[PDB]
Amino acid sequence: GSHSMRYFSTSVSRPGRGEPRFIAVGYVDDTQFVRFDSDAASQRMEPRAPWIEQEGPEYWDEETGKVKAHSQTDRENLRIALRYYNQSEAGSHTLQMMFGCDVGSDGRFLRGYHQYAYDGKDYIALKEDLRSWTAADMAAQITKRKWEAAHVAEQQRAYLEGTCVDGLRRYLENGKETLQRTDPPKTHMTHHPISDHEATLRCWALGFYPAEITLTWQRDGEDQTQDTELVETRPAGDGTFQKWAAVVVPSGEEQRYTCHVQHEGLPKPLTLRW
Amino acid sequence: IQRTPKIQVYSRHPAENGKSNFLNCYVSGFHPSDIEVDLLKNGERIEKVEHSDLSFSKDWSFYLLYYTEFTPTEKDEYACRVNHVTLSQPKIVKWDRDM
Amino acid sequence: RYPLTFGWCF
Repeated sequence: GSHSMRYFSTSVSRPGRGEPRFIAVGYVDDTQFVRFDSDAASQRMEPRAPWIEQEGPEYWDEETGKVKAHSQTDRENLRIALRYYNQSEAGSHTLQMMFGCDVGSDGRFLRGYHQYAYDGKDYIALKEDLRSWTAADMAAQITKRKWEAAHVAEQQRAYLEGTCVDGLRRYLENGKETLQRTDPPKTHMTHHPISDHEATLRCWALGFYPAEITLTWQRDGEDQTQDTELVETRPAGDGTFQKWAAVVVPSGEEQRYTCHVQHEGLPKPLTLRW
Repeated sequence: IQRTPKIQVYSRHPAENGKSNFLNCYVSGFHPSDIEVDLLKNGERIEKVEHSDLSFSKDWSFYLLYYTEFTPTEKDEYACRVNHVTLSQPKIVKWDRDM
Repeated sequence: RYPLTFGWCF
């Protein structure tokens, strides 16, 4: 199937308290592989997966240089955004950046991304054509003119279609055993009476990889969202993921309800009934 | 805008008294990123708790996982305590062996 | 491979 590489960085200003904090992480698919934290002692891009530790010193040095430089650019960018939004030097603000590419089974480029958020909201993003920008507001419009003038799009385009895809292909081969594995969900049901009149049914999916999964309740064959509750998909902490979906159900009516589980590790969807 | 954390406290594996396991508190969907998360054993804060590196989702909301090795027993109770701007007081969520 | 971010000035 297809794969993705992503870098996520967060920069957080701390007035009075000195320089902003900057944290970046990299993932292939749903597997983290590097981190950088401006607050920590090392001051290096660090490995967070086994299959990356094999990269040579040139790699660690290049990646360290690139990520430190970005921390400084985004520290200045916070300063600039203050001015654009006429905001005071008193409060804390956040700048977030996402970057990366998707590739198909053949390893060919599918899609690239480069986007920013200020204070948790879209600021500027590269459009899917990788030739133009979306600016979310008037401030972002000022950045968009600058980036147009300086040909930022053509630079990032070349990188996403080249360096990013070539990089993704290398990582997928080095981490083949980890990354090109699919683990299907192990599933079960739980049942708890809430009263004389009602019961909760909880449909579980455990130990699955990648994180993408769908859990849906039906009653008598019909999709149901009334009286249902679905938690966010969550890391087990060992490389796999968990999720559950519950419904509140009249006592003795359990058998009418079915949970349906879709995941790419499954040749056909599973149904569960109490 | 600010977004309040969605908080889950669960074990890595289905819990059996006497078998070691990990206790997780996953917080997701929040903004701003400043957050404090403590795990409690019978109301007392657990000393050694790891967490993941700050990351975020498609909608820009942050997520973190805190965790520690542990061996559940019939006697002991566990909770996560989450301290965030959006919350008037810290939210304390008891570990429920089935959520 | 982390991006080249020199030109990303707001």
